[PDB]
Amino acid sequence: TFQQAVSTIVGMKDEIFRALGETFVMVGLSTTFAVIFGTLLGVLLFVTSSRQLHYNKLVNFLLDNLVNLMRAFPFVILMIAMIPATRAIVGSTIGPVAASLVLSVSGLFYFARLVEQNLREVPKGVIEAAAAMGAPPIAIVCKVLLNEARAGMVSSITVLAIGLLSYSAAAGMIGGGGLGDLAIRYGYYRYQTEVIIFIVALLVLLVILIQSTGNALARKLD
Amino acid sequence: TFQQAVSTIVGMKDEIFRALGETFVMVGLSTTFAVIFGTLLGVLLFVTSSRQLHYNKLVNFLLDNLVNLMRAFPFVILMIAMIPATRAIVGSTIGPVAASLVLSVSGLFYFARLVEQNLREVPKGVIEAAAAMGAPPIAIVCKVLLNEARAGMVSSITVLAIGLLSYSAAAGMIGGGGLGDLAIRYGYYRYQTEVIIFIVALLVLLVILIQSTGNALARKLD
Amino acid sequence: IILDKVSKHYQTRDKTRFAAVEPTSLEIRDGEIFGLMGYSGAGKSTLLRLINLLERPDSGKVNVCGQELTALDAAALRQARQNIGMVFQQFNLLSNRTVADNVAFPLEIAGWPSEKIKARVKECLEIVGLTERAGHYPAQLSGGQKQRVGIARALAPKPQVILADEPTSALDPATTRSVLECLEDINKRFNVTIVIVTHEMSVIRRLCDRAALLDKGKVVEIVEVRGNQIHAQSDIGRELIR
Amino acid sequence: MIILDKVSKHYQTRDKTRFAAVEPTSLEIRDGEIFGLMGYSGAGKSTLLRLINLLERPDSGKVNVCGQELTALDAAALRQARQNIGMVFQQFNLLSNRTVADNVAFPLEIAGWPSEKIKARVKECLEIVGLTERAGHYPAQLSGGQKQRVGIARALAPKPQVILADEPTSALDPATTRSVLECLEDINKRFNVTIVIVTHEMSVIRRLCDRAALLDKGKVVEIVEVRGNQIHAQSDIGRELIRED
Repeated sequence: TFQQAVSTIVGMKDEIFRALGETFVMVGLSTTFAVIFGTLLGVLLFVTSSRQLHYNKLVNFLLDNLVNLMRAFPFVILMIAMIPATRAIVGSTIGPVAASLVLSVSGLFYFARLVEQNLREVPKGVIEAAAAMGAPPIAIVCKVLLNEARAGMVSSITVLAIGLLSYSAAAGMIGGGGLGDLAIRYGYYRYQTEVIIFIVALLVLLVILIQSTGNALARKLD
Repeated sequence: TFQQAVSTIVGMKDEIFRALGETFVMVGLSTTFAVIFGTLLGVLLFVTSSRQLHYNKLVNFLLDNLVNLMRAFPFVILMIAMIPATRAIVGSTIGPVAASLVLSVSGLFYFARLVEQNLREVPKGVIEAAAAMGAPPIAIVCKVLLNEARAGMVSSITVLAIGLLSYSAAAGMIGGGGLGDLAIRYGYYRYQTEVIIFIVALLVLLVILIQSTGNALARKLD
Repeated sequence: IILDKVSKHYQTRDKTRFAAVEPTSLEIRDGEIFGLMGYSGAGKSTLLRLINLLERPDSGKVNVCGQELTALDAAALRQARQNIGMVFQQFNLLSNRTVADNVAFPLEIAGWPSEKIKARVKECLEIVGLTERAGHYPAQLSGGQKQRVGIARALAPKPQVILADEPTSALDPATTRSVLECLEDINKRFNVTIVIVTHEMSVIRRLCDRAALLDKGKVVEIVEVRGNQIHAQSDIGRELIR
Repeated sequence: MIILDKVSKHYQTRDKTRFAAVEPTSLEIRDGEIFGLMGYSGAGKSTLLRLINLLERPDSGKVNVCGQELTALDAAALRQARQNIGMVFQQFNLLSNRTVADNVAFPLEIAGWPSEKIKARVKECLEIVGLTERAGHYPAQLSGGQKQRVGIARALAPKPQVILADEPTSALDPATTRSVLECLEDINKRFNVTIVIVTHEMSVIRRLCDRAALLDKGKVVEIVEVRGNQIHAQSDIGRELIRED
């Protein structure tokens, strides 16, 4: 066993601490923008389908189909086709921040579907009861919907974070950063055990930790 | 120029056909094994959840944890780590059939999750009457359970087929999987604009066709 | 409170549980309890929405307490809706706020001072005898207690009308007798002119002053239940009474 | 002639299910009469009807049905006994993706009858309820009273000795409620006994019950006999239950 331990600690303490530093920035900076813009988009997906807060069939149809398309498209193909656009905004095609721009665009449409689904499960009566007492539309959505779906958003951001972690690993090979840019080096070329077992073990523990944090907080608020 | 662009594409006539004929072999072949085995896995998950055939609690706990873990785990890392095992079974690592084996493995867990959620939506009261009429647990999972949920299985297959298409692009970088391999060249090492727009249009068409066929079949059955 | 005339015909593809109503006119008097009666499909629930004008009629005029509601702009209507208290068959009460907060919710929309909102709510819990469960949450209360909170949130803005969408349909006879006595006390002390939909004649024999019998979306007759005995001249009327 | 004897149920503190607990109770229902289990919001009536069928299993006592001690069967023999005890439910519990003739034919198919006899029975027990004119439709194209009639016609196809009814007409409006109860009177013509009908009300009990039982929180307080559509309760807490008249 000492052969596994010694190999891992000496060489890989220099590289693992860089690879974890690149994976947390790639995911953290992307999730924040996806939660901040997906909320707004998911609200518009909903009000324009309510008959009460607002109604506009054409806008609802357009937004719904655009969201479906951008959610069904292969993320890897979009990133490799978006390299010039990513290189104009970031200024460089390679790096965690560059992979972070494409991840945020894919999460933005990814989270706009979950928020709308959470808002669709709020009972219809609680909206009619709030319209009964002359509650303005901007006061219905703020005091009723976003307070009733409170326990449903936290689980939603738990699933987005697990999703943008899997996408980050794929990005590491086309562009840069992550345990994905480490795994190709010791797997696709020079297949090497010891290190691959460590990469597999670390991911399981980190996935369990984020899931445990999400469920506990969601249960508290509910 | 328009004619220069279109003239270029017809220059790749033979390679594009190979890319499509090689993408279909990865999706069309793994989906069958996914649907054949995930159905059994999902039925086993469902029966141990109720008073049908058994109410095992330990088996249900283990199985439910196992499927959540194997869907949370990243896909790109799993394939790199499965290189030796996949190579031994197919006699090769590089090729569409070898990559499809990996795609089928992921498919069984995803399909089982979808089927279990489908079966868990039938009202318990219809099953309660099927117990009052003296029907054995196998008769319950054949006539009472299948007739009610068959309209929702086709939607599950429709979503599964698209799910496995996105994974094929990631395996394209390593398995030379048709369009995924085509995206890696002429898009990263180089940038041939006129052959990128073509790929995006073709993928959009495929997604639309799959969704439209699935919706119609699901509608005609219920 | 008068309907000059009204109607509504639901277009198909809306598949609403509600049924269409036809050219009807009604005059609920000051202080009166007036009951809408009929089998499912009579359209009593549709007629009730048209008064608060949530459902907008196809044609005709709705005069509530002086104002003509149909011609009003949305900002002014938001005051007309506040003037009318409402209670529902399904409790329709927010679950993430405490019993006190639910009563306070209409008062906060009315831009009331917060010290005043505190005074009225303790008084409202006082009336429905649920002061003790002020801090409990609506997932901990029984069916009867949830209805007695709904009546308190309806009386909080000091309304001049209440509408009641069959509140006791889900309740057993032992709790039903204790919530109907609350609507009697509210009418006797405050003159709230409550209107009520129901599918059963028995509740009318307990509570109403007059009633309207609804068949296929039109009134057949207006009976008087004050005498404590419903009497019907028509044939349809005498069938519903049985 | 169901005879129960020191039967009981209690649930875990989790109390996940709506059904309330039942305490030691002995009831004998005769082979010549209709019975009824009056009570309230919790009471114990719904679990007591399931305990006749062993769809809930008691902690104590013996459940004796038609001369077989059903708690001793404990096998593939029990699922042959449940063929002779039928059941009709409150919400309708009908398979939605098959036509009414097949919904009625489902019990006959389960036992193992040849198809030719299945057709004759599906015709007979479907005209008896007066629903042969809609033998091709689906449950999505029927009304509440019609769905209840399909349940009575399915319950009757195994030719069952005992039919157990769980709050069948409570949801139905009065016009349908009279039609469904009249059909039950038609069933009492043939050899169908002990149609135990649970109800949280009294209008149904006075109209078609020969004898009735009353309870408080799982304990039967008094059994009455319904004559000339009245009750004449002797019990004290019982009088409060009867006021529902």
